[PDB]
Amino acid sequence: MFNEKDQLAVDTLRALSIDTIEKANSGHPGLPMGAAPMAYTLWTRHLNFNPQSKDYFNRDRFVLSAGHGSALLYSLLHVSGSLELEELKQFRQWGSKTPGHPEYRHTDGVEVTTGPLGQGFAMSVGLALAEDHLAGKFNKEGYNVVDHYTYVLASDGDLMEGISHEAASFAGHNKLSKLVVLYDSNDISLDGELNKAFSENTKARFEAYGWNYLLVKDGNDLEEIDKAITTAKSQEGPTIIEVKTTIGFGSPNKAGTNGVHGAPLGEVERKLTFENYGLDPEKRFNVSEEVYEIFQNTMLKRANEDESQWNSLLEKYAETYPELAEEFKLAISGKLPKNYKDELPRFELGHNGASRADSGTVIQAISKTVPSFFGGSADLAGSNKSNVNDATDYSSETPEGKNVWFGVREFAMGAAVNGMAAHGGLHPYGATFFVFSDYLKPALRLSSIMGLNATFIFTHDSIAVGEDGPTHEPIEQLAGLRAIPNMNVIRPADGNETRVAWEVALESESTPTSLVLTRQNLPVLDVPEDVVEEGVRKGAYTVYGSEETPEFLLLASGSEVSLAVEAAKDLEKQGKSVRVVSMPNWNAFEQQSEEYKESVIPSSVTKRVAIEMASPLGWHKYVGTAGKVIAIDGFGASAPGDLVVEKYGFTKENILNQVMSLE
Amino acid sequence: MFNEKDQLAVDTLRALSIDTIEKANSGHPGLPMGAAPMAYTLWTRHLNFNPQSKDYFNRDRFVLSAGHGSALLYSLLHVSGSLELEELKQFRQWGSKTPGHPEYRHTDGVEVTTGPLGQGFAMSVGLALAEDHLAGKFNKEGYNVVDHYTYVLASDGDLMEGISHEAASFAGHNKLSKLVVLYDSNDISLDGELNKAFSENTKARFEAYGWNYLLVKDGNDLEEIDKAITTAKSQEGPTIIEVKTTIGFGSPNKAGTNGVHGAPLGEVERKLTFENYGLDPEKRFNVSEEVYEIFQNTMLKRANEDESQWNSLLEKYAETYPELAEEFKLAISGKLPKNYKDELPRFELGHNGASRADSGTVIQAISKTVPSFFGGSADLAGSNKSNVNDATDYSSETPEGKNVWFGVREFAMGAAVNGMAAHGGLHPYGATFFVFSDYLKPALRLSSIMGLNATFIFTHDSIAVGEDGPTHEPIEQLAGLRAIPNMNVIRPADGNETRVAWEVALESESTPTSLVLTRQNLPVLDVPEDVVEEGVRKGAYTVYGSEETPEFLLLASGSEVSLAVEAAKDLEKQGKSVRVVSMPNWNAFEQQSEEYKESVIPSSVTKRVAIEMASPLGWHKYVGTAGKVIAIDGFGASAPGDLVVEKYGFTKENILNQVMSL
Ligand SMILES: Cc1ncc(C[n+]2csc(CCOP(=O)(O)OP(=O)(O)O)c2C)c(N)n1
Ligand SMILES: Cc1ncc(C[n+]2csc(CCOP(=O)(O)OP(=O)(O)O)c2C)c(N)n1
Ligand SMILES: [Mg+2]
Ligand SMILES: [Mg+2]
Repeated sequence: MFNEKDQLAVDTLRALSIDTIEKANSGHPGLPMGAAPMAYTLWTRHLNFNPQSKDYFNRDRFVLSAGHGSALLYSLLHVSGSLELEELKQFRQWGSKTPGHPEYRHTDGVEVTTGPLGQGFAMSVGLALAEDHLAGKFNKEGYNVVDHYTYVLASDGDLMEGISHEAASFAGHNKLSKLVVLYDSNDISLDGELNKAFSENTKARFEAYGWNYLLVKDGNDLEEIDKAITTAKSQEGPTIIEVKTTIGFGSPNKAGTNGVHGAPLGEVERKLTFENYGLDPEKRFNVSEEVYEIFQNTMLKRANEDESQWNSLLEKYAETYPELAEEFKLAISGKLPKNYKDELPRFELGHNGASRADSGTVIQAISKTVPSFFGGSADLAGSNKSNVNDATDYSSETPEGKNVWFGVREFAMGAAVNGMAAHGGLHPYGATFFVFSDYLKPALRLSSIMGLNATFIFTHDSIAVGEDGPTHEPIEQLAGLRAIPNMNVIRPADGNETRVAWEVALESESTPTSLVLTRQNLPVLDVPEDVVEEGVRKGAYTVYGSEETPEFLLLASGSEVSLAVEAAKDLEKQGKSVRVVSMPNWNAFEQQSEEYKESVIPSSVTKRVAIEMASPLGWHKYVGTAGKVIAIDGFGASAPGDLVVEKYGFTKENILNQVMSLE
Repeated sequence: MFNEKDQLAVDTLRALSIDTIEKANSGHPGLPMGAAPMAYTLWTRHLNFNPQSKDYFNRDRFVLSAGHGSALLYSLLHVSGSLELEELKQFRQWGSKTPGHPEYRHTDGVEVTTGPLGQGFAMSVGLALAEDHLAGKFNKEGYNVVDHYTYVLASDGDLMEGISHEAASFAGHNKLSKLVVLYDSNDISLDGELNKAFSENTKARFEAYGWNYLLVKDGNDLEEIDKAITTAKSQEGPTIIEVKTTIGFGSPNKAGTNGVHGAPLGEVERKLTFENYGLDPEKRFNVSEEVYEIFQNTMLKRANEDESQWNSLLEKYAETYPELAEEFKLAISGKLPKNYKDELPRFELGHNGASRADSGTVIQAISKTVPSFFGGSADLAGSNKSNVNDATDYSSETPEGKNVWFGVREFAMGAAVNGMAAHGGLHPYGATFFVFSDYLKPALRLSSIMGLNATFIFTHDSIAVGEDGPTHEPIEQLAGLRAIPNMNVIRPADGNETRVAWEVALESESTPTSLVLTRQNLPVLDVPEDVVEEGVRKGAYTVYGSEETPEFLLLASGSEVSLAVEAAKDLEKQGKSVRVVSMPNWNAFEQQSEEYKESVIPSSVTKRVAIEMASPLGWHKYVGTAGKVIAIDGFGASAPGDLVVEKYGFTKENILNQVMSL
């Protein structure tokens, strides 16, 4: 079913990609040269996607995990009627809609921001996860309201990365059938031939994960690829197709070598490659009207008709199942139920609750009030208290279940939460220990680059963890996460603060949120509720004292705020003026006005002291030149948590000694 | 042959672990109880290890990747004579040599610190890699001076982690035949049963990696395990042995559950369990002298004879290959050849070079002069310029090769560098892009906790990468690394700074070093070489000016130092006093005398300003309440690198405008 016109379209894509890279004198020709046939077959024969109707909720989700092949994607998006030839001509240039690695929200049709290898694949696992769960919740007899595939195009670097192993295990265990991977196997990487570091059977590996495997012997044979995709679509497990291609196909002097991977060909080699393709070298950025026409008559019309039929089905779904239809529209919009906050827990004085336990209570409330809430833990739900006890577990037999068992796969869990957030219809969260945030720190960065409403529960935040030792006690993680732009790192001081931090995490549509929680019982603070909501939303607020300019201004976060307050009292009892300020979220505080910033932390107070059970880094911004920081400068210790905390300076008397000794 | 005395030994190990966890009211009984037979078989019958002579270089290296089974290890170390019973009676207590997870250098005979899952397994891969490379370099005919095995005890969680996939791929591709993994397959995890998140075929997976597979069906059958280990030692690839064990075996009511995984048994269940073991529930911390005798007659005698033969073989080695034996001993001592730095590159005024290129020049000198240098890149050696051009690539056929090809395996690479540092005899190094330093951050943390002389080459450090875009352009990595205790993060300003940075990196016997290098060309500065060598070592030094208190103190790291210098000059000819300061390593500067710190960054100068193409976080410590931080509080952009740098404010004119606005 493939003609010479189809080959003309394929080689047009290749020529376009390399003219783009040639103009920029920057880019990666190899993968776009080698993958153009399978990408063409996918887009024109299967993919239900219109890059113009970029938000069709039942659209197939295609992800290019190999971000360095961005040109190909852009070329595709141009011949499908969403991206101009001028943006291609402005490749890797300032302000362009065609950045070097594909970016979400910047280019229409780019579903997730890719580049860092393996992450696109795991985010695609997350997208398919969201698909299965939403279908399990909403679909009825003859009302397949959620039914679409998840396609990903990956390279050798993707499968050399362990996050691929983690995500593929999770996908095969839960039988995510609508996930299809197209693996460009070119036996070449950046530094040379793949047989220098890689030698393994993708077949046996992925069949051991529970996957289906298909081998395409010639990546240029469009028919073999088409059959592989169709079979993969009719199968019960996740499926990977190892399309065997030659990197830099068409180039005589640079094919099958590392040189074509990430360096421009040059006009000489581009000329010879064009000769091999049967295209005019002298004409640049040329696309035949037949090429545009083919995409118009195949993918675009098919996607339009799928969207139209889905809209009709939904109009009937609203009549037969009205409540579900309203809830589904609210889910797609990402809006939260009105007055959901009104059912969130109120903690009263005399309560001594760990931030993880109070988070668990709030989560019990959120699963009831917000039907889009979805997530789980990395085999630490007993320790993270991230389970909904009134809900079932997600599985192949129970796709509607609202608790996910990610397993000891934290990086993949983060990328999966990111893919779920990119999919839409869900409010996703993932849980682990704060000290193991380091495992998924790349995912977090992508979440902050894309601006995903993903929430990351991190418990066990300090040396108060205790007996589990320095490997399990965080010191430097808060500062690293605070350094990530657009990252809400909220460390609540008590249960009420935890509730408001959850509210921030749910309503933050453009900002990912890490919740840094504790395992030790924290004291509930006598700050009225009004002030807590406002102050957690503004990052830092006064919890004790009325004098804007005092002798002593004590800054604290999380487990320390109560301690700070205690110290304040003693200072007051010896004729010293003092104010105690909680700083749950530094990001929110730096978003506020200079007036509020100087009302909470006047730079006029020279004796400013901060107290945190973490690294000092970043605190001298808020204490000044003549202020002091009481923190942890080394690693932790294996001993009961109270003892470790006391030995590391965080006792009221040592704070008093430090504060009174200062100037 | 296995007597009932061997069974008494195994059950004494179990009882001792249970009692330690009971007294601490903290810890994990499950892995001790279930894997005591296999640990006993390996330690008493195969392991050439004396915990008392913990530094015997040809010892068999054992790693417990399942740190939560700490008690078991401690019990072994107590029956082997290295650890006192009174230490086990202080499990997870302040100042004890028995912390909750195994800690290297804090307890005798713990080869690496574990607890974080998968990292012990990958560090074991790195240990075996060091073994093979040292054997390829030093072993001669009849002089097998490096010939020992690397064993690792691992759990289900170690294999769900992707670092395991990476490291096992590396080990199967490179035929690390002397690596044996014992996999505790209890089909149970912390949150519950393994069938709720995990369903793989370990045999198919690891045989796809290029590994050998063995299945021990009865985890309590010591002879099955003995035969498994003998066969694993005889095979030509890395071997995993799946040992099917019941988690918390011997407990009537808690066995086969996730509850016995991380909670003390309780005294009631303890009594019932001791009855199943045939032990007296009244006696606590009771080891029969038969068990001590078994471990004395087996592992200790054999390990000491092994070491005696090794010492004699080294004495003969020194006669037959003197120079090579002296180099072997210097490598074991962890020392550097004297006057090595004399052969290191010198860059002069008018040199414009990227930190990766001058790095590579230095590296090409180091490998020639420092014979213990070893490392490679994660498929970026062409970019990082970490390749030793005069040398061969490491492989199964050429284990003497000094260039390692890790592939796209950053976390496994950092863990392998750490294992090499632990092994001894190597000066291991790693290389990738700074932005992907996050892929190996957990390994960096353990490098810092353990105090390993590891060196991590991080190139492409700023928004000057350019067209690759925001996901490949570092912003916040510098700050997250600088917060890691015991981590030397060095950002050289020119190539001379890069040479001194490499010297510090190699001479840092107890602190790991991360080198942050630039893709774009940096100009060489007019500071004299002595000032560079002193200042990079002291972490901060003045590169421009003479007045201790000027009107303006410019602070910078790397690419912007020169920028600051130029700005200073213009500032000067608008009638101001300026001093420009380079801060390549904060860890070194904080380590100095306050007198020096005030001489370089005085608190008396109100108008202090920092210029660094990274996050602001951490810089207000040095610019004070009234200073300014010119940095980046957002992500990067895909465009020609110079254009990104200029659009992000890092031109001389924007610095002058903001500085005179202050
Ligand atoms: C985690 C990560 N490490 C490193 C890189 C840099 N990088 C981009 S492409 C590449 C080569 C990997 O080869 P492959 O993906 O097989 O490329 P192909 O030949 O198909 O173009 C590398 C190291 C990256 N993007 N992400
Ligand atoms: C990276 C990381 N994530 C989580 C933990 C904590 N944790 C969760 S499950 C688990 C046990 C994994 O081994 P498993 O096979 O479940 O152990 P067993 O049943 O033999 O005790 C650990 C240590 C950890 N130590 N490191
Ligand atoms: Mg490849
Ligand atoms: Mg287990």
